[PDB]
Amino acid sequence: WAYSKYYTIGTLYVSWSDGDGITGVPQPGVSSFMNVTLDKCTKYNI
Amino acid sequence: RWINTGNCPFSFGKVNNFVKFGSVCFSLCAMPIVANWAYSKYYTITLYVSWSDGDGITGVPQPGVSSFMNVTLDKCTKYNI
Repeated sequence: WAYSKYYTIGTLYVSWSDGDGITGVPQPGVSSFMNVTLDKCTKYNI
Repeated sequence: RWINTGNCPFSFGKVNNFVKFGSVCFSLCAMPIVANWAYSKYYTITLYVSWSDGDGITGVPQPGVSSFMNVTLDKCTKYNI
């Protein structure tokens, strides 16, 4: 409230293993996307 | 011949020395309690808190609109200004 009071209305707990096979994706059966732009300075996740 | 700070980012008691938080709540960080036999055996018998940093609540050593100024000049003070 008003950056003046805080109330922990609950808690979410996460457990995680390191490794792969789970990744974030910006959107939800084969073949990778590869949107690549040349010449423009570009943030990448290659 | 019979309150360790543990992992908390502050020590109990000392919290009365004008430390500030954004919020804090208590339940029964790890603030273990121990009883000791002649410093020779130790048995725990635990406090927990949650906090958010910031300001709005302050620990004070002793206790509605005004403010005082306990000031002491020309001598080596421990100030908290």
